[PDB]
Amino acid sequence: EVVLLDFAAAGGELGWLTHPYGKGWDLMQNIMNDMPIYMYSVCNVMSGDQDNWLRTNWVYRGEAERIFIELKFTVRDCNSFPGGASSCKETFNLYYAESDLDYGTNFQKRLFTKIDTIAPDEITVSSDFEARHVKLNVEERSVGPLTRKGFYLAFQDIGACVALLSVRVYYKKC
Repeated sequence: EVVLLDFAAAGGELGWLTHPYGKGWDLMQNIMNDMPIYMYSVCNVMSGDQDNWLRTNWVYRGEAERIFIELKFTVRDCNSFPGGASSCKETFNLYYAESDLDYGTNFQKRLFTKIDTIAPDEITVSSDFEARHVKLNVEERSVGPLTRKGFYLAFQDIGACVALLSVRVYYKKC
């Protein structure tokens, strides 16, 4: 496996764009046994019309044709927000865009293509938190053939309580 991007590894948390900025997706640091553990997180479950975007850094294609994308994340149960939260979602979306040049900070939703809805096998229920039984999901998708010099991945939150803990992008060589 040839790793193109690895969020959880030692500096993978740098260089990501969030749009809109200030509310949506948020880089947070947990600490476990003195190890910093970073995540992109969002939980705007109480207001509708959520459209929050998280975009990776420019990633070079090299000789990759089909890339594999591994996501690790938790999703908080919508029923754990007392009284209702009717706009709460339990999924998020995976997108990408190819390009021959670096866009810098110029991100546009419309230039991106949807890969798939990403859905947890295991929701984390209310009691799971105190039980220290938080449920980590692993989901893999692939895209291809890629032909451009580079590419971006992006994550649309539509109103779920998601913690994106790991994002690993690789292709198969030999």
